[PDB]
Amino acid sequence: MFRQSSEEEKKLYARLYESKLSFYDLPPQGEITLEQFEIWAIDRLKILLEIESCLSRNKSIKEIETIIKPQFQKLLPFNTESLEDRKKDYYSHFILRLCFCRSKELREKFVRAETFLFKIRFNMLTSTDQTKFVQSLDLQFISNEEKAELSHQLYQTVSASLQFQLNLNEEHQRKQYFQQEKFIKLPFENVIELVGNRLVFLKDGYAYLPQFQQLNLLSNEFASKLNQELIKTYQYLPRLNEDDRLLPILNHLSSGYT
Amino acid sequence: SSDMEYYYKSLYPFKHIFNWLNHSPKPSRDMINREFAMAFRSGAYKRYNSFNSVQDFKAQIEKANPDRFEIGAIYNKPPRERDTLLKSELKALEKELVFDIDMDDYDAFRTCCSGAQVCSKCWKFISLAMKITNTALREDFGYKDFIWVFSGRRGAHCWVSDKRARALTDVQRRNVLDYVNVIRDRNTDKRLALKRPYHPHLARSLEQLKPFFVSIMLEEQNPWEDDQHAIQTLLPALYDKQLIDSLKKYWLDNPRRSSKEKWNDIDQIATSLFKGPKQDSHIIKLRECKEDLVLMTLYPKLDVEVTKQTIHLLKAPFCIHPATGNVCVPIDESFAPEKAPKLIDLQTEMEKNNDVSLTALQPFINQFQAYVSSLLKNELGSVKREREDDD
Repeated sequence: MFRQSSEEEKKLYARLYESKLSFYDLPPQGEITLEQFEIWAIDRLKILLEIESCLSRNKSIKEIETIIKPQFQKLLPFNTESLEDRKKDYYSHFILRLCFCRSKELREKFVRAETFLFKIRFNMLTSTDQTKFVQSLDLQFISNEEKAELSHQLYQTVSASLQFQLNLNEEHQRKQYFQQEKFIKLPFENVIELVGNRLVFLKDGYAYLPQFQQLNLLSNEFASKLNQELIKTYQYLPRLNEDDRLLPILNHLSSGYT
Repeated sequence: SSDMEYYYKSLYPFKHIFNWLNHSPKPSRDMINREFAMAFRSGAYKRYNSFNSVQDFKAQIEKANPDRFEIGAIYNKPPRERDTLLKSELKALEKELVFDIDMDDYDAFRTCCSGAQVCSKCWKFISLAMKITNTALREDFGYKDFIWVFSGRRGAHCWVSDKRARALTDVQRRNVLDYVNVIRDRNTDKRLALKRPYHPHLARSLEQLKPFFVSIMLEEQNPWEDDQHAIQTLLPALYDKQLIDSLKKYWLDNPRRSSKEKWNDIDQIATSLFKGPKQDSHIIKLRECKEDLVLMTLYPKLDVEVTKQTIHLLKAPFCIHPATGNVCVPIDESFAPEKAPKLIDLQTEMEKNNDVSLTALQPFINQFQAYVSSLLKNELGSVKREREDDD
């Protein structure tokens, strides 16, 4: 049969937003303006302020999504090819690190708001984008034999969840989906919130988690790594103090949360 | 006060308790930084005691001579040096995952005794609760290093000392408690909130408790022989209003039918009422209500305050109960409170023999020694496995 046969910064951000979401993993490079610094930080701050306001009002995920999604196109665009939007998102997050690393209360509030925004944006993805984003983060499925041996217990665990979360009222549909569903084994301490609600099957200190659940692990890893980075960002705040022109902006940004 | 001094100087097993709490024959932070609290006959209560060694532990408890002392969390720094620290600088690192069961929580269905009084007839509640809890700890969580302890008058305390169990955070402890807490509302005027089909924990617990429902609830205790108590506790667990009204009317016309008779009357009247194509669904719902009643009556009942915080303090093993005089001995599922030793009896036996091994306390000390030996062996094995994994 017949057969034939700075740029680096732009490539870096194209790589970082190929998945459409990021753990905000790497040091930015090059330059932006100070007006851009202030405005981008304030835009992300406004979105996170509304997220914290809705959570203090005890609104659900669907209501918060209805409230926040129109604001991305104005303040912080998502699901976009634009280099400007991608840099805006990345730099705004990194600025609010320096604003909110200063104290435990600020770190907790920033981690909570940013993790909830991470959850919202993850919900906006297609399943293919979610799979690719999870795989890019380098994030144990059980064998078919182990699934067969534990099939009764796993099906008893997930059958109600399949009906209520995936709307599979028919038992026939639930059985077919369960036949097609994969499960993850890990220590029970890692998914303890699902353990307290009895949403996972426990055996010998290991929790058995279906594939259609487990986003709390992703968001918890995001929150934990963000907290560790904020603790690190706190430790080298004395290097931030070499430029006086940034401190009034950060004080202004933090004043809205105090 | 003199009896307690004699007890600490002659009878208390300080060495085995030190090995349990220290997790090592030689001293470590698990004892140096562990908080202990002492309660006194004057009404005083002193927190933030900690001990450098078994000799220091024994000497300080003997010198203070409290009515009892309580065990707390392992800290980052010695609690006895709290005067050198700000309150925010002394922080917890570990504590044994502890569960507390009280007999008084079963007075909704107990009849032979009420309140803090106990007897072997009602302790089958605690025995079944211990059995279900042990099944959960071994099969679900994979724990092995745990032991049950009699509270002295009315309850049982399980002290889980597995390294993964000791390291649980407050959030993790609360979620574990929620996992094992099934009857989350003690009020009797509703059916349980449990979803269907059962989680495997609930199904296994129900199958373990089914053989004992008749003999204990319907026959031994027999709480529903009183018609008003049945109307207030048994009927609200049922799913249908017409069934409840029919049973209420029938029992008011035919009073003082026993719990077994009422349990059969439910089936008979439901069969009489729910004829037709929907009969199978009504039978299934009735069976669901009876299964939920078994769980409502016999499942473990727990004090959340003991488990929901790492820093909590609880009465230590082998303490003396101030009112009853019983020793807070280790126990197993075959225990009853009548088998516990007492301080006065142990003093008499020591006066007669002058040897702890010839007293009634020595089988319980043997149980605790075997538990400590197994705990230390598993700790050393865990350290070896961790070192091999690091290598």
